[PDB]
Amino acid sequence: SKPQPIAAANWKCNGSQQSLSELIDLFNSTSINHDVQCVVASTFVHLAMTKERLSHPKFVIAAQNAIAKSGAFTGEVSLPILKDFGVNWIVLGHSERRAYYGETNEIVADKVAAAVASGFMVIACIGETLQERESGRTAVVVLTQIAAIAKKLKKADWAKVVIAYEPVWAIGTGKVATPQQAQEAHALIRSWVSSKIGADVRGELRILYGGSVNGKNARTLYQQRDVNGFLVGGASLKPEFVDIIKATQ
Amino acid sequence: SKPQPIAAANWKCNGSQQSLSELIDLFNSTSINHDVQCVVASTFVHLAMTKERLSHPKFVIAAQNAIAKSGAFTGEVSLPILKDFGVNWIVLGHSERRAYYGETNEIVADKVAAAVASGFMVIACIGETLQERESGRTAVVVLTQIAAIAKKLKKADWAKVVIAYEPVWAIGTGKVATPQQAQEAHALIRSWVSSKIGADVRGELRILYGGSVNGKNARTLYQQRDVNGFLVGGASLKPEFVDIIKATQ
Repeated sequence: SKPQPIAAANWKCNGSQQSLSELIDLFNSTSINHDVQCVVASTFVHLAMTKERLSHPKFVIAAQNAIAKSGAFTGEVSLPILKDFGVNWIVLGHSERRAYYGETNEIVADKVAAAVASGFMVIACIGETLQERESGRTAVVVLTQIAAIAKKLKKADWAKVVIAYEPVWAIGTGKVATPQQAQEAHALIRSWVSSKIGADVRGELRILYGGSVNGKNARTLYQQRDVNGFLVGGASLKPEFVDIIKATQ
Repeated sequence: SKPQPIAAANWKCNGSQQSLSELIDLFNSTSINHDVQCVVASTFVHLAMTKERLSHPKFVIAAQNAIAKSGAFTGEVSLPILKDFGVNWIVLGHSERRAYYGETNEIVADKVAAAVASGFMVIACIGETLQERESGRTAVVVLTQIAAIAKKLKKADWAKVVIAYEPVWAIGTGKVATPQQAQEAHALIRSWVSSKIGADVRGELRILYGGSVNGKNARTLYQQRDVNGFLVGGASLKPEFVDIIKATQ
């Protein structure tokens, strides 16, 4: 029925050597019996630790970002670096970066294209803000976003890409997002891929939900056709992240 | 006289485990016999490796940037996350940050204020573009920048500040900045500290030169009354860096 689920933990701009250890021991000791890809996206600074600490065979490490070329860009970290370092997963185009870091669709397509081409598994993020949503621009918005990334990939390139649909509109505006709402957004994406690339890609594609996921609503979300996992913010710094993996079958 | 110099290595967004290892080794084995403070600004990802390896008593680790607080900033690293990790030195306001990352005078200033609170040791960056110099906007430009830093500072805080003047008008414009030219700009900044904060601070202040330096030209520059060391780009990856330290005369 569904492709391999992913359980993605987005640690953001948080952490501490002591706290992150604790969790790592917890994750490690978790028992997972089903086919699931677990991913821990940590700050660049903590990659080393998580890298040589995560014992769990169901878990890989991710970078929350990068640039495509090494060079003169003080403060930044590129793919070549990451690649040498031993990280083959990366999250790009997250709403937080889109919002405060200059990240345009044109910029996200380039990062993505760069990453894939250099070998990386990518969790390319997309989603519409409350503004776009209320003004009836959800379909124009997501299709544009996913169109832009597509414009750079070849059909074969899809094997390296995952999509995380973020309900920006419902991310800290005081709104809720129902599973029927998630589903529609996912369904859009699925559709477009199916229609513009091939049903063969579409059926293999993973579309993650990047909204507000906790231990309770994890399953009700997963229970929906086009929800192939999650990209978790808050509950990923917490033990309930384990519940989140369990909820993916 | 002059205060304690700083020979600082901004590796920017570059390196592999190998090369960094070798470089560091050379650094580890270099007998620096004078009073200088050597600094190593590596990428976030290499902070770990550098931390573990840099044995030299005269060397200190530094990060190329950060944001003030922790939280929802996908892809970003915060003053707390660095502190925890052991990093107490920071380069803030770098030219390439100002140009391609929308870090304004206010941003830079804020970060600066932040890091100083957190008990960091900051090397804050200022400089005019070629456009600006060309139109004789040097003084307005360089002073506006330093002024923005000062507004947020307490007289005491100055003890943690290190000023780095980057002749951006010289960087990759087919321009050569002469010791004479450097000194004028360093002398200007000193003028402003001395006026504004007090002669005592001015006299203690360490104003670095962040233009294109190397084994040859380093000598001459440091000779200038108001240049208290260097913020090196390219050669900070090479064995010339050694030479540059020793140009600290």
